[PDB]
Amino acid sequence: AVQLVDSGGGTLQAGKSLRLSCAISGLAFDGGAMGSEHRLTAGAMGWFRQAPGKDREFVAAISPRTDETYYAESLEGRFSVSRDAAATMVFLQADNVRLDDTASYYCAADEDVTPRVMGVIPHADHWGQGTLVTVSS
Amino acid sequence: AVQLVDSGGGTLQAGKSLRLSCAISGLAFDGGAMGSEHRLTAGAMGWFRQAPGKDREFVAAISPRTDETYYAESLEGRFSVSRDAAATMVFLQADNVRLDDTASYYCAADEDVTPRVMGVIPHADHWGQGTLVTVSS
Amino acid sequence: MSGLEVSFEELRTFGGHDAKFIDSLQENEFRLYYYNKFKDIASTLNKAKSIVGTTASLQYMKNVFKEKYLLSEDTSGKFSVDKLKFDKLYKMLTEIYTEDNFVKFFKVLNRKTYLNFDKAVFKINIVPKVNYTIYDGFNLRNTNLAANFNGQNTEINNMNFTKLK
Amino acid sequence: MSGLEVSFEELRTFGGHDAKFIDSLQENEFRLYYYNKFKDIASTLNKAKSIVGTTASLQYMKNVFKEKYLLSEDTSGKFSVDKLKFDKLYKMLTEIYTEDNFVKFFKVLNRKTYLNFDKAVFKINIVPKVNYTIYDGFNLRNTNLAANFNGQNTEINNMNFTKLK
Amino acid sequence: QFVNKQFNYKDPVNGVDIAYIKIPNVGQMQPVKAFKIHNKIWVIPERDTFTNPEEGDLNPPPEAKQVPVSYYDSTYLSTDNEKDNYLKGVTKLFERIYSTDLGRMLLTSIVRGIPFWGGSTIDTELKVIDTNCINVIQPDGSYRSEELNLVIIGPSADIIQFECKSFGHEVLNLTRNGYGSTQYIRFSPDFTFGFEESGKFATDPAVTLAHELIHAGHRLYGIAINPNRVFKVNTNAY
Amino acid sequence: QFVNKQFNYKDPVNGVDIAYIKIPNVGQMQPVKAFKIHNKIWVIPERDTFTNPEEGDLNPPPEAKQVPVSYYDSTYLSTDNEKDNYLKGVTKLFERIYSTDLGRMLLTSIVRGIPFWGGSTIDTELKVIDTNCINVIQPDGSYRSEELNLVIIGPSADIIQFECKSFGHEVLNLTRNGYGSTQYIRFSPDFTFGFEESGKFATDPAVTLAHELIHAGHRLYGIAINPNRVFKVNTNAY
Ligand SMILES: [Zn+2]
Ligand SMILES: [Zn+2]
Repeated sequence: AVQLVDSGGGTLQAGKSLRLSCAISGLAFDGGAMGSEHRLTAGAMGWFRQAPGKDREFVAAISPRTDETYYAESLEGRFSVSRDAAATMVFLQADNVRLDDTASYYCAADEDVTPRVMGVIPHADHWGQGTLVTVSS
Repeated sequence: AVQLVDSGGGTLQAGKSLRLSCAISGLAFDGGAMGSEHRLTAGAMGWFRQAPGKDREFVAAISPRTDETYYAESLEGRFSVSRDAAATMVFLQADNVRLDDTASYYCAADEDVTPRVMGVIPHADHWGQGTLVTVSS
Repeated sequence: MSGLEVSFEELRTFGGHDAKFIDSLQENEFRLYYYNKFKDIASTLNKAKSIVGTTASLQYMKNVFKEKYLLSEDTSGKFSVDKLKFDKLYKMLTEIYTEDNFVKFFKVLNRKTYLNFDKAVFKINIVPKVNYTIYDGFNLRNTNLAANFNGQNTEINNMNFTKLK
Repeated sequence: MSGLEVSFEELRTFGGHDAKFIDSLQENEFRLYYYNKFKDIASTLNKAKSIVGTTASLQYMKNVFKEKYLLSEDTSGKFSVDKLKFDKLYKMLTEIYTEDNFVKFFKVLNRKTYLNFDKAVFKINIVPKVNYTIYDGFNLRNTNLAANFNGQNTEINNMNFTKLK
Repeated sequence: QFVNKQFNYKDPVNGVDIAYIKIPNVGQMQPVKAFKIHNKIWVIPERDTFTNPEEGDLNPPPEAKQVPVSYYDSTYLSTDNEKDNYLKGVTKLFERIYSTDLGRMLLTSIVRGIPFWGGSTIDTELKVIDTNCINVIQPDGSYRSEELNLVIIGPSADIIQFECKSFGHEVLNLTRNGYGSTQYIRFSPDFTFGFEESGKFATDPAVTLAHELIHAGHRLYGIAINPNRVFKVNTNAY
Repeated sequence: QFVNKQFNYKDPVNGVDIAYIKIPNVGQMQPVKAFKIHNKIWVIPERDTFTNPEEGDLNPPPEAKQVPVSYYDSTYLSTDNEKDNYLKGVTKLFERIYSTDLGRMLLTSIVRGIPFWGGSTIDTELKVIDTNCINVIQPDGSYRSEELNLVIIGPSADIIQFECKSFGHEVLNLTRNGYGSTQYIRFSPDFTFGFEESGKFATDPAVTLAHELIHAGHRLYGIAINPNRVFKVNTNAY
């Protein structure tokens, strides 16, 4: 039973630092369908967000067994994806939260698709419940 | 027997002044097909040129019975159309001839189509034989 | 076999590159055809002797159509169709009056083919001179809307473009 | 009635907006269909007892296709098609591998539909690294060709684009 | 200036340029206020629920409209206030098209192309064709049948379906045999279509009205082509 | 790097990755030097005058080709020197596609989708299908029939017609029944098509090769759709 549980939601003032976490469970990240032969060349855990009244847009993702990451050109200098070596948790951090960010954040995970492919298509087999983030004055 | 006879052809050095003339004949310019009721709202005498290896492009035209003129945005500050009150001759003048101009020039005339329409479409029922213009060093 | 299915009328009405799809052959057929139809009208006039309706006299009504069709009239008062005058009028109505040419004259951004499958449809209100003018359309001169057809831009001029569903 | 006539295969192969033309209904029909075809292959394997050709053993060849079709194998060694593994592979081959997506990955300018009626055809030569590279295509980095896809521009990079007739 | 007067929907009728009218080819129908913005050209600020017997229902068809888009709303163009806005809008667009050499020319050609008088059963007699006239009611209850070339009318059920209609004759095809005929254009200056560019833009409504006026020109001169005369163009395949 | 060796057309054969070959489904045909740039993938730097019996004529058809464009030239791809250039060009494009995550994946899927072994008349027996093999000649005159998934070959008469061919079976439809089959792609890295923008551009040849590789993927997995399964989309008319 695959499961994704986002968290870190709430609200903050412009400039405050937010940390988001997502507990994945039910994914072996053992090279997806292809097989163990692909343990290292496959899989992705990342983040997406939806601005109230806007499209679901990709933010960033990291590799489940490697250090590969990928960010939406628009955000390499305002966000940072991380992962726990265990490969059962994903973290999206950001400091100096702008109001441009205010929106709902969702974590995704795909057994066999690189973090880059996950971001460009975009694509992901599993989505998180969604956690709302909203900045103020 | 409508006839158009361009002239003023030859060659010049960059900067020299060129004068082109075209003797029209056989056109009553009396408001074309619509009739005399249109004597003043119709007709056009102008110039076109073709750069060796390039498309036939419009330059400028004047009204056969009025002072209306129209120039290709690209050339109001490098050319000047004129007409003899008789309405039987058209003149294209230009000073400081660039090499950008080197090409074949043709005069056109349409009984019922404003000089502007003649330039934008572009369109003209009668064409001149064509006179070659070429600048040097 | 993939491709598009286009209509002659629609293609002609739009002009532009679209019109080149029509081959030189279908063009002459259409011209000659309508040429003959006009001759038929000229023939119907030459034969008219009376007139119903009470409008005016056969003299007036005949002059009206002599003008509409650019008909040539001789000594006997018999009308005939002039090939050249016909070509010009045909040309005028089918090659000159085109959507594309009108676009060159309004200096606006527009589609490049009569075909469109977009679902974007907006509500507007051109009446107020602040939104749309006879000379600038939406792209108001000496304004930010001025260049880049920003006035026709749904995003930049979102005020004059309520989107529907 | 005007419009376009498009093919399923071609539309699927290109992806992008084109793919939305296919309605949700024709999509499921195509999926289930190919789903069943795979089950048929799984059934043909479960039944195989011998093998001709001299290639290898029924053991090897069976594993090869177990891999090709992402088949699930049980205790009895009987293969079966996994719905989820099927959807992913179908999805992968028909929604992910598309011309449009490949364009997002090469960062190049390209048509927005598989349909094209242009007559512009050029001769080129990508071999020389001065003209075309594995990573930049025609748009060489740290060059004028760099941005605005000037490298793909027929006018600006006329050297790498001899036009034909 | 193409349209002299400046009409205001609420203006009282005079049976000359502002009046209620009836269309002969509609049979039983309530009169509808119209405006003569120019010679041979009228404007009816109403939803076209009469040119076609099968209209009147400002509602969505049984199942679905076989097109990318379609908008419906039966309260559109129902308040005198809206109607006045419609009239002002069509007026401006006309002025806009007129404001160009090409538009002046086209408009001249339209006003000049009166539908031919071949409505008689006998060859040596000219007669008007009923489809090319409208009945203009006078302040006293009379009505004078008038010859016109073009009528701009509001859209039918599908608010965004623009079109150049025309009452066909019994036998002959007026828009294709040289005769020509009164053209009716379903149109709305209150809506427009968008399109994509490098960029989400909107079509200038005058260009749409131009398109329709262009069709009308063809039709008034009976040189239109059967709308069903389509052909095919193949792609370069790969 | 997708293609290890670096082939040079003039390199001497070895019957392993550089060799003359014959295609079973061609019958009588002169062997043609080929190159194995990767597992299951070969390249034949020749004009495809054999996949289809009706080819071989590098000349223009009787009347006209029912398409916007078409280029012809029978001396194209005839000099060993040109052939070497062709080989280098296809090689680079492959590397180009490989250079992306999406391209690596697709290429994995292709090399992984061997055509199914349902060539037997009896159900409990696996057998290769002749259309999915090629005969590789050995330096001594032998020949070993080899299984492959993809072959890139030069264009036929019409130099600019790119396509993903395939030898069909007798009864069943391999590209549509799940089985899949050796795909042949007529293609040329020496030409490209232009298109308009705000601006005269040219399509990047790798994107074209991608398109074809994509078709091939569908076909190798027998999930392709009959190319004749088209439908229609109406415009918004006006
Ligand atoms: Zn294709
Ligand atoms: Zn139309």
